[PDB]
Parts: sequence; structure tokens; C-alpha cells
Amino acid sequence: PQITLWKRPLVTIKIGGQLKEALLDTGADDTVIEEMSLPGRWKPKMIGGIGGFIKVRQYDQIIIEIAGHKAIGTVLVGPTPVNIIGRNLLTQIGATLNF
Amino acid sequence: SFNFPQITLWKRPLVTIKIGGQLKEALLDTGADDTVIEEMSLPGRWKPKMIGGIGGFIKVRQYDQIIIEIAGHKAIGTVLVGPTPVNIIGRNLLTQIGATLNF
Ligand SMILES: CC(C)(C)NC(=O)[C@@H]1C[C@@H]2CCCC[C@@H]2CN1C[C@@H](O)[C@H](Cc1ccccc1)NC(=O)[C@H](CC(N)=O)NC(=O)c1ccc2ccccc2n1
Ligand SMILES: [Cl-]
Ligand SMILES: [Cl-]
Repeated sequence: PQITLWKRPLVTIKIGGQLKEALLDTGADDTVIEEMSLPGRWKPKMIGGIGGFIKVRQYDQIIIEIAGHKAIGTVLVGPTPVNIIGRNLLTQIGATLNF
Repeated sequence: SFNFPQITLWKRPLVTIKIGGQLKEALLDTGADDTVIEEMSLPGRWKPKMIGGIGGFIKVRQYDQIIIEIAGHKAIGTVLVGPTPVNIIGRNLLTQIGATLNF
């Protein structure tokens, strides 16, 4: 619960019965995780980053545990190089950025 | 506090920065290794670099030892200049203003 930024802020997540590592990312609007199957229905979405846009699958109301905190919300699945926890779920677990 | 704000993440964590004499808005971004600013003029030597993120890579100019004011806090470090859609303050400078994640 107090994470400095001299290293990447990586945490463990539990999603679709798997443990994975993910990046706590205040610069991401959305949560984007590498290809895997999830227990739900999806719809298409386009999202942008540095370097253009990618197609992802949008899964709503997904149960995901981040550093032991449970969230239930939208997870995007697509060709990201790193699993990213964005503000939609950072807010659910009560994360803040402090000076 | 006003001098050391606790920033909630309901909205994008945007702040005012001053760089190269100019005021700009930038994103405080714990998920970025580097600080990347839109095309602008900076002094000194630079070297070309490729940096990547979600969509792929962009070519930037790397400048070292740049002074930047971030929400009124002084930080010095490398700044990459290039075709980023959003100015972002990455971990190399967030550490210099004592930023932490808390939950
Ligand atoms: C994740 C998504 C919802 C698409 N949002 C974003 O990606 C938004 C888009 C915004 C507008 C365009 C400019 C970027 C800002 C902030 N970003 C969030 C932002 O936090 C984003 C998230 C991220 C992390 C790691 C890998 C990829 C993507 N970081 C980045 O784009 C930074 C840029 C940099 N410093 O070089 N990338 C990295 O720090 C980084 C780290 C490891 C990597 C490994 C392999 C390939 C690329 C890698 N890039
Ligand atoms: Cl959500
Ligand atoms: Cl630096």
C-alpha cells in the first residue's frame, strides 16, 4: 500500500482463475490484459496509446483481484505487451497518487 | 495538502508543468518509464530513440538534464520529445517529486 516509483509498480492480480503480474498505471483510462479467455461475453473496442490504436475485446463486469483487493468492472483483452491496471479499477481499490 | 496533493483517479491526473520556458498540461503516469512531451524546442544535444507503448513505437529526441517544474515541484531528468498524443510525466521524473501510489 505505499509504492514508490523507482521501479515499475507491478503487483499480482487474480483473474479468470490465474495469477498474473500487472502494472498500476495512473496514465491509463482502461485496464488492458494480454490475451487469455475470460468468463464472459465481450464486445469490440478500439483503444489508443503511444503509438496508435489496437483492437481489443471489452469484457464488462469481470471479477479481478488486484494486490488482494477485489474489483468488479471492465477488462479489455488484446495485444498489449504488459498487463495494465488503469483508473477504472484503480479507483475501485481506492488507489491514489500522492506527492 | 495543497503543497503535497493526494490525487484521486476519478479523472485523468493532469497537472500544469513548466518546461523550456513554457507552460503545458501533462499526465502524471505511473505506467510510463519515461517522460514524453509533444514536439517542442529544447536546448542542447539530443539523440534519436524509439520508444514503445500500446499501438507500437514512435521516434523521439532524447534530451538529458532538463529542468521541469511539475505542479510547482522541481524535477531534473531526461525528456523525450516527439509525436505523443498526450504529454506524460513518467517515473523518471515522478520519483524526483516524491510521488507514491497508495491504497
Ligand atoms: C493502456 C491504454 C488504456 C491504451 N492507455 C495508454 O496506453 C495511455 C495512452 C495515453 C495517450 C497516448 C500517450 C500515452 C498516454 C498514457 N498511456 C498510458 C501509459 O501509462 C502507457 C501504458 C503502457 C505501459 C507499458 C506498456 C505499454 C503501455 N505507457 C507507455 O506508453 C510507456 C511509454 C514510455 N515511457 O516509453 N511505455 C512504457 O513505459 C513501456 C514499458 C515496457 C514496455 C515493454 C514492451 C514494449 C513497450 C513497453 N513500454
Ligand atoms: Cl469499470
Ligand atoms: Cl532521467
